Amino acid sequence: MSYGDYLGLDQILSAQHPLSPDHNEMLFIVQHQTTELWMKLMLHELRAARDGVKSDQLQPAFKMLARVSRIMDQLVQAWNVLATMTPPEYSAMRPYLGASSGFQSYQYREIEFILGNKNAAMLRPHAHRPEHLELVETALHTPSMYDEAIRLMARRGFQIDPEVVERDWTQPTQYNASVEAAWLEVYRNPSAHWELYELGEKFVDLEDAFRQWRFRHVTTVERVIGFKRGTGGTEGVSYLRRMLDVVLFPELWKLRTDL
Amino acid sequence: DMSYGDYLGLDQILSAQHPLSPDHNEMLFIVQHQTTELWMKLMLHELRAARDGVKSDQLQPAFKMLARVSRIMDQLVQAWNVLATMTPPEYSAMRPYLGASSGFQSYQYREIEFILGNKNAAMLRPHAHRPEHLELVETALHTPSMYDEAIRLMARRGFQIDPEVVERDWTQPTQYNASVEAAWLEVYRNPSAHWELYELGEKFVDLEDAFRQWRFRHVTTVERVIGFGTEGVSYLRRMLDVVLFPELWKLRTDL
Amino acid sequence: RDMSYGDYLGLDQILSAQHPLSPDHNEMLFIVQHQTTELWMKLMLHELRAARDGVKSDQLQPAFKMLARVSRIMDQLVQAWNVLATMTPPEYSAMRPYLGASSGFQSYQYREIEFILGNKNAAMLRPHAHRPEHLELVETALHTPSMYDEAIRLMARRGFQIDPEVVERDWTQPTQYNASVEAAWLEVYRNPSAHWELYELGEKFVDLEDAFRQWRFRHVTTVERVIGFKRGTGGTEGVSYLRRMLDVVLFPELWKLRTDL
Amino acid sequence: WHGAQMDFARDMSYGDYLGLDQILSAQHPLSPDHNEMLFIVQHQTTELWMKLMLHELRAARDGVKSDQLQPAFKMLARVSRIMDQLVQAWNVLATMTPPEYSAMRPYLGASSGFQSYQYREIEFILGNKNAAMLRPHAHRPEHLELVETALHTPSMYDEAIRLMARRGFQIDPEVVERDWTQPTQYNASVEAAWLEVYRNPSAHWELYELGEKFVDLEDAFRQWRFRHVTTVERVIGFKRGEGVSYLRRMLDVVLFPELWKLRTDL
Ligand code: HEM
Ligand code: HEM
Ligand code: HEM
Ligand code: HEM
Repeated sequence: MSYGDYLGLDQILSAQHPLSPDHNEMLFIVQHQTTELWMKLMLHELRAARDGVKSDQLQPAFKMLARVSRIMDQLVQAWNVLATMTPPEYSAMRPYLGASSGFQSYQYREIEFILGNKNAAMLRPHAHRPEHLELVETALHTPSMYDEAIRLMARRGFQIDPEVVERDWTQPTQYNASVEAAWLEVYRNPSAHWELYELGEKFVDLEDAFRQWRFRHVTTVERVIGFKRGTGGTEGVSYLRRMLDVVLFPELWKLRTDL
Repeated sequence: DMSYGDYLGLDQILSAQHPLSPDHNEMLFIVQHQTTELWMKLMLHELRAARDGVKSDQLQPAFKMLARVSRIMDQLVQAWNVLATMTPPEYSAMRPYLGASSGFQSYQYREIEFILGNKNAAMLRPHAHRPEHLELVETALHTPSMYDEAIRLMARRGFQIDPEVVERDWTQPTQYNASVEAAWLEVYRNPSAHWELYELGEKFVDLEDAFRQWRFRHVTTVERVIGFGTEGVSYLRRMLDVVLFPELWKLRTDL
Repeated sequence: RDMSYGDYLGLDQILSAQHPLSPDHNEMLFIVQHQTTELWMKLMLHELRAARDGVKSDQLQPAFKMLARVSRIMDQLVQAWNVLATMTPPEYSAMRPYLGASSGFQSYQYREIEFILGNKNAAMLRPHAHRPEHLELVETALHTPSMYDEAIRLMARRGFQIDPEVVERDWTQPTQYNASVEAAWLEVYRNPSAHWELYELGEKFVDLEDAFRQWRFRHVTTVERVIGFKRGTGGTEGVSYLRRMLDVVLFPELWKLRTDL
Repeated sequence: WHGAQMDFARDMSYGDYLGLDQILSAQHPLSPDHNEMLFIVQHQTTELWMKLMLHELRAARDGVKSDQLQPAFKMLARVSRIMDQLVQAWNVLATMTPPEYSAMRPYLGASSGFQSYQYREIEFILGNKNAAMLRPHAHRPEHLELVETALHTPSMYDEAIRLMARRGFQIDPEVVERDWTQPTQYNASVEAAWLEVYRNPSAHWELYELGEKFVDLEDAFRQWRFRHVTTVERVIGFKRGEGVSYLRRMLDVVLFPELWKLRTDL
């Protein structure tokens, strides 16, 4: 094998096709593609970590999660590159781009799903692509990594309501008081439940990082296209601002008030 | 209409990952290289336009592109943190399946080396079996580097530059030249009279520095995975002594 | 000069300024995290004041270099939160009883920073009334045209028709949107080659605001992960107060112009 | 303004609590140059972080020696975050150009970083013991005390070797107990033990994670050493002839040698 052959560089390096004649489009493309590639790896690591939670093998899953942390670090910092795109540069390419939409990233949606941000409406963008629909549908129906953590807590003897241990996995993650009581006992007695303590903090980290990514995205988008006002709640910067209110692991955050 | 994945070629880029081993960690090894190569693509794109801005004496937009190149280098130097999470056993399990493919074979990396003036004709060899890469690398070899172009722009601004450095065999390593340093010194000693050149000088130093860091992270991560003169970590260690823009660094002591 | 390392850097003071009040191991982090940030803020003020003087005596190229320095500083300040993020709620709970009413609300350097960036607020002088020396720095800072005010004035000196009422005004009032100022910026961004320094300058400002939003957002996220929606030692609503200050725009016309482009 | 306490005539404020009169009045430029503030602040912030780093390393080492590894891992995680700040910091000082430095140089005198006792305590805790490095601190008996206690105390790595021995690994006794003033050097029995650990990570997860935390620590420290020489070289250049050549030599420091060797023998 050559380097290029083993790495698939014939494909990786022939997928940059600028629609406009503008110098700054290569940036626009490469920034998305690098992100998509890292997401592929994040998905691979998260799914393995979830399998470790499932099988009570937390130590290797912690390692996987740490790797996800360092991947997320790349992704948040990446915005530093796109931030060198200016409004005039983007408006030069704009007319050539068409309706495309990060909304159509099926990898990003599977990440949200794996993190418990379930939404069956988010299947629609993928309906024309039965292979993508399948991936996102199956993830919608699979218990989230947080669902698995709650299940693990109950398999460690914490009295969690059965309706959050087994439920319709296609529904959004909603605060449950028995789950906060369990995390409270963990954080009040860390040396008695060190692994759950550590687990809790790795979830908070993952949420923290993802929040940062959400914020850096909407900030960068705004600095390139603005806050297009009065254009719907469904898309644009208005939508991306609402995405800042997403809570992934609710009782891990609430517990801080109640400690 | 054109979809997100149609525009971004996700069909290609997202099915180009082909692990040879059963090891869970091979995906990392692959995606690390791929994301880096992608970024190198954009870096090339940006450096070539910056070089054109130097040769046309339009430095303002060139500076903006170089600033962008720096942000990409920041990404590339930090990436190493992700690979750092591969432990030797992990890479040990993949290794039997890799075959003696090497980073020597990255033509994009070699073009970056060349545009930066680190010219070396022996380096075309790994690319002989692929006419498209061989062309790109050969052309780059014969093309004056961004440094060469900066030197020539100092000549056109009226600095006395040795004729033999304005026009030269361009397949030749970049080499210390005393008149070039004297021009750079005049620039640094009087920054307000030569602001653009002062700023450009510093962009070069930044770039070389950021490249040194990448050099160092690479060899250190390689060592922490497979452990410690022809080829190997020893080769990577010698790479640390590469000097790209000799007289900008020399000028520090003579200032 | 045969004065030593420590003597030159004042390490006797720097390195005996740590005074943990609780028995908790994690309090040194709480202290050093603030201290390092405050030190970097001093440097930042130092650079922003100079960069502002550059703007106002029309020496933009040095001021650009200085703002690039502020930007490298902001980058440290924003990544710094990764350190504090290693603090857990029980760790913080253990030192909280010993802390009293001290809170970053009473940072005077932070206020100077907001002021120089045009987020003027007279109410913000009171937490400093007990130290007449800080009072005076902050009060003078309130009264001084911001770096953004100086950019607007610069634009007027370059021939852009800016309303006199924003070329000269009561400087203690916070920044408010002005249509003539957006028109000025729009012309610059539509004709970048014809106005490159202004174009570069506008982007410096946006970078600055961007970095500052990041810092504010990392702050409030870190605070929530440590104390949730508990009220702040400073007496404020805590996280909800901090989320509100995320809402403030420093340089309105530079953001608004992106939609009108 | 939002229920915030305004009045601090009686109460302990932020500045009281943090000793900010101490911190914020310790900057005394000697040249009239704009850029000296940077030179000073850069060092001071690194010294501050270095203090916290000692605080956490000492506590981490305590957990190593009481076989309480979990808390130690968390401390070591924090030290890694601190080290990231310290490696990235060089981005700021990189903005200083030779002419800016040259202007303040005449005013500095013989202030060596050799004279940072905190930095020497970190080298020492990490096993880079060198008695000749107490010299710079002889004029300051409390600094000298700190540094020489450190020289005499077993390094964090020594304590890990020691813990492996308490955990049943055959370690040469002449490495479990040792002249702690002596530089750390390669012991085959120690590599043997790490090799057992890495070939069987699931049997020895805690040591496996510990080993990698040492390697992380050393790697980040290497990065700091590289960014240091590089930033120094771009400000004052490389005199061939202490010096930039001293700093180049430092790149050859190895702290945890059998953890690096074991990659080749795995
Ligand atoms: C200047 C460049 C960019 C612009 C103008 C932009 C704009 C937008 C907008 C307006 C949305 C809201 C949905 C919509 O209205 O279609 C969105 C969503 C999204 N974008 Fe970006 N974006 C940019 C860069 C990127 C990059 C580099 C990525 C990397 C993959 C990305 C990934 C996503 C994802 C994954 C979503 C869905 C988020 C959610 O549903 O919460 N975008 N983008
Ligand atoms: C643990 C994983 C890695 C190992 C073990 C490794 C090993 C090596 C070694 C030993 C060399 C020296 C030449 C040779 O003998 O083949 C080399 C060169 C090179 N590697 Fe890596 N490497 C790794 C990761 C990476 C990554 C992620 C990249 C990113 C693209 C990369 C890019 C390169 C390049 C561009 C060269 C040529 C450098 C030059 O000529 O100065 N390597 N690699
Ligand atoms: C995990 C530790 C921290 C906690 C729990 C925390 C909490 C808070 C809270 C609740 C406030 C609101 C005012 C109040 O009610 O007191 C505040 C304000 C503030 N804090 Fe923090 N903080 C932390 C770390 C830091 C650090 C490291 C800095 C660096 C200097 C900092 C700087 C500030 C500033 C400047 C304000 C006033 C901001 C404004 O009024 O817009 N904080 N902090
Ligand atoms: C442009 C600024 C700097 C210059 C020119 C510089 C130069 C040097 C040089 C030449 C040495 C070798 C010993 C000697 O000959 O005195 C040294 C050592 C040292 N410096 Fe730097 N330095 C700079 C910035 C810094 C900063 C910001 C720090 C942060 C604290 C630092 C920390 C140290 C330490 C701890 C040593 C001893 C290293 C060892 O023994 O391995 N230096 N410095």
